[PDB]
Amino acid sequence: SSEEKEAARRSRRIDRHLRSESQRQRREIKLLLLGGIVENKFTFKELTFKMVDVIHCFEGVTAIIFCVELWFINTSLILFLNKEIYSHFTCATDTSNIQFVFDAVTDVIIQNNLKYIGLC
Amino acid sequence: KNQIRDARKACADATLSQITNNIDPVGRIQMRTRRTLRGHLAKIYAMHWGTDSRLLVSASQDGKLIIWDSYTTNKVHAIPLRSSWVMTCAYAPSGNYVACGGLDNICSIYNLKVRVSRELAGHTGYLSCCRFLDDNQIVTSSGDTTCALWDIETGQQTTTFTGHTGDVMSLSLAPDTRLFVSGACDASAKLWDVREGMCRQTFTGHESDINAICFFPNGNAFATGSDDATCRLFDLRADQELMTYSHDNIICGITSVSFSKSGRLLLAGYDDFNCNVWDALKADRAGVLAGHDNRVSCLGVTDDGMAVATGSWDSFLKIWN
Amino acid sequence: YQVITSLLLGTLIFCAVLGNACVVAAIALERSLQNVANYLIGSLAVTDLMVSVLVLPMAALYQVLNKWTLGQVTCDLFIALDVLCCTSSIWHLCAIALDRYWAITDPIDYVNKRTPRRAAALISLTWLIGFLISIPPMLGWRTPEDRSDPDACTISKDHGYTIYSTFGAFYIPLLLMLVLYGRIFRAARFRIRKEAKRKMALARERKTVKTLGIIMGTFILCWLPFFIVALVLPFCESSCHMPTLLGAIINWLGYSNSLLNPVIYAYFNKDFQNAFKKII
Amino acid sequence: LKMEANIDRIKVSKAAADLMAYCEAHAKEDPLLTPVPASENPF
Ligand SMILES: C/C=C\C/C=C\C/C=C/C/C=C/CCCC(=O)O[C@H](COC(=O)CCCCCCCCCCCCC)COP(=O)(O)O[C@H]1[C@H](O)[C@@H](O)[C@H](OP(=O)(O)O)[C@@H](O)[C@H]1O
Ligand SMILES: CC(C)CCC[C@@H](C)[C@H]1CC[C@H]2[C@@H]3CC=C4C[C@@H](O)CC[C@]4(C)[C@H]3CC[C@]12C
Ligand SMILES: CC(C)CCC[C@@H](C)[C@H]1CC[C@H]2[C@@H]3CC=C4C[C@@H](O)CC[C@]4(C)[C@H]3CC[C@]12C
Ligand SMILES: CC(C)CCC[C@@H](C)[C@H]1CC[C@H]2[C@@H]3CC=C4C[C@@H](O)CC[C@]4(C)[C@H]3CC[C@]12C
Ligand SMILES: CC(C)CCC[C@@H](C)[C@H]1CC[C@H]2[C@@H]3CC=C4C[C@@H](O)CC[C@]4(C)[C@H]3CC[C@]12C
Ligand SMILES: O=C1CC2(CCCC2)CC(=O)N1CCCCN1CCN(c2ncccn2)CC1
Repeated sequence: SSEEKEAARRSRRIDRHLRSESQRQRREIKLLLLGGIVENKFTFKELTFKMVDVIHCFEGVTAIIFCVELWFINTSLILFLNKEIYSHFTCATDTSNIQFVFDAVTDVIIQNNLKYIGLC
Repeated sequence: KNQIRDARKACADATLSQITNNIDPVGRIQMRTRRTLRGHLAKIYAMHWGTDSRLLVSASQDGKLIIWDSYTTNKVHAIPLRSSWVMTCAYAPSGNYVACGGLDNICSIYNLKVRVSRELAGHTGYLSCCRFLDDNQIVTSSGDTTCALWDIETGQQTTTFTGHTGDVMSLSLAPDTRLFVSGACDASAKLWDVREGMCRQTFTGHESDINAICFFPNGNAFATGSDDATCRLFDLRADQELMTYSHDNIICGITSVSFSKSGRLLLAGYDDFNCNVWDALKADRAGVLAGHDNRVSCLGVTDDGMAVATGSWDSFLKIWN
Repeated sequence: YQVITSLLLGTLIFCAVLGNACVVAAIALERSLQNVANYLIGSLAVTDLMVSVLVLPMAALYQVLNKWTLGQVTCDLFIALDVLCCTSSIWHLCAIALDRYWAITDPIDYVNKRTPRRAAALISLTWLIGFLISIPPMLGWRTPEDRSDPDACTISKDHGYTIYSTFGAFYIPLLLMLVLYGRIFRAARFRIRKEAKRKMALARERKTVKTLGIIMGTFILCWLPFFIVALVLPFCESSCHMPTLLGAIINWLGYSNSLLNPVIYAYFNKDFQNAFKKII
Repeated sequence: LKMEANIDRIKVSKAAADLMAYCEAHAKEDPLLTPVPASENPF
């Protein structure tokens, strides 16, 4: 049973690494620019954002950023002009674009918590 | 093409169902979850069995390719994956290699006895399925309507199997490892020989895209699952459809189909969070493997036929025996 | 007529020990019901189970026989147990409200720092505040064998212990819950407010007057009648005779919160109504 | 197209006979079909 104990120790360490990785994945907000695959990550005001630039591989996402040049029922749409929809005429001059994405994602979180309690 | 249309009715004589009217039913098969493999933090899209019928490998969306010892429920190895987008996994006949792949258009081979020993590039679409032909050759099927055999030594497409008009999403290698059959979006499945890139045969019976396929253990037949909420058992030698496995209570697509060791029982996974067992000779539901919280994505039968393992989107593998 | 009271009170103690046990079983036998929120609605169910199995059976013997037929020590443990279980139940209702509060107002806390450990800490504070009102004031101030034997199970009508217990078990918790559910209403009303749109406005600011009315009405219509009496009579000994009938209806109204809690917090939301169906 | 039609095809009767032959001959060694003892079950 010495070999069995060695294998059990191997299992224990892997489980600990996976637990750390899960702790780090729960606090990530996944968004998709839907206007090879590209990935970007950045933190803004203590909130990490994980955007992918490209139908069932993407299912557990928070919002779908979708730019317009002047599982969808359960995902909000941040409509940029270069379930509730949020629209903001783009303004590359300032960093308001990022502030909008933050204010929208923060409201999707608050409204999903006002439905679990059963108050909406 | 005129000859093809005529030959089918000419050789279609007595329905296989008519021939099987004499065979006695299998009764009722009740399978019970023996073990529960847990540790994936996200949806599991694929799982492959080792030829030893003991070790297996699973691929999930948390960039994780985990090797598990099914008997002792122990994580042997946890291999992190560059892409978090992963649709396929495999496990070499030898036991010294696994292979994954996904949205990234690269098939990533890992040497077991863990670091990427080779990356295979060239496909212009998501890898849907891959199967180790031997210790040195691999067959892959991609979302740009092209299948390919790869030499690992150099790292190039040796041949390229083209002709499908839709995204090839399922791939089955024959027991003799001489031929392979591919199922794609065009509701058609094509037989190909690895020797020459010449489509040996084409079968058109389904109504929707084909998501699963698996050879019969004899190697002369195959079964195909589609989004048409039906499965179909074709025959290589007969070059046509013989039986259809569909039930009205089922309207969702099939994600995975597998045969028993003798090929009598046809396990099939569905989107109703259930797995229906069918009589491959009688088109009769021999049982149900209910118990998965999310959709059953991939299903496997051990080489010795001892047990069947089901992976699912609920981040849990279930061994049933 | 001792038979009539026995089967009425008996059914109440059965429905409670069954309803509160079904709730905790569902949390354990389902993985869809395993979040920080339901760990607090399972702990409350467990506390009500303890109330329904330990305190309630021996309160019913005291009512049907009209006398304590057990030892003086038994009376002391059951007065202590009764206080402990009730106080923890009231503070569990106040912890669930404190968590709900920080979902609607602090989204960063909800995402970057909300752990199952939070549930553990909210439950630990509820039980620490229970063992402060029950077990310190008993051990230490105990008269030396100078009491009557029957009808002896009565909480002290001392003036210091009256304020200490009543304020630390109901009046301090009630005020906090009224402030917290008032702020949750304003926040919800704002977000909802900010012809078809006007229709689904009225029908979202009238399922947020119901839920909050149900919760507050259940908690106040049960406990307030009892804590008002428990606060006024100790100070007004002369000329405030309390009838038996009304004085017993109020005690059992207070106890009925243990039965009603699983219905208000558990038997109503969809996630439980679905899990019970899969199991049964 | 022409070479796919050129292949020779056996009548569904002999394919059925071969499919039955393979199924009955290997029936006894299928643990799933014939319920296997707990002494063999390795899980
Ligand atoms: C004059 C004009 C207007 C006024 C007139 C009329 C309108 C109303 C008046 C007063 C109403 C009183 C009570 C209403 C109850 C009622 O309508 O309940 C609804 C229907 O449920 C059932 O039918 C199922 C209920 C099952 C209960 C349990 C049954 C078993 C009990 C014994 C248990 C132990 C033995 C098994 C369900 O709830 P709901 O429609 O009331 O709305 C909400 C509820 O209030 C929220 O609390 C709940 O959140 P939670 O706090 O997590 O639970 C929400 O999810 C949601 O359910
Ligand atoms: C009366 C004693 C002795 C026996 C126990 C009776 C219990 C089980 C009964 C009495 C009154 C009942 C309640 C009366 C009305 C409602 C409102 C309805 O929308 C949901 C069920 C609910 C909330 C009932 C739940 C069960 C209940 C609490
Ligand atoms: C969990 C539910 C079913 C409650 C279980 C305990 C019930 C059945 C018990 C608790 C106290 C008990 C009572 C205690 C004392 C007496 C007096 C004597 O003349 C026997 C009947 C009677 C009146 C008992 C009836 C049954 C009773 C009410
Ligand atoms: C403890 C037992 C004996 C009595 C329980 C009484 C409960 C069920 C009663 C008392 C006060 C009542 C509330 C009083 C007012 C309102 C506002 C109205 O717009 C919706 C119903 C609602 C929210 C009632 C729901 C039922 C309620 C909470
Ligand atoms: C819906 C829920 C909250 C209803 C709860 C009803 C409760 C409060 C009722 C139902 C039966 C009632 C009891 C019935 C009979 C008696 C005997 C009497 O000499 C004193 C009061 C007493 C002991 C009652 C106390 C209150 C009581 C327990
Ligand atoms: O019927 C009995 C019998 C017991 C002995 C066994 C069990 C009960 C003795 C007994 O008192 N009564 C009558 C009930 C009085 C009210 N209950 C409710 C809880 N109360 C409280 N809780 C927290 C803070 C302050 N007070 C006071 C006690």
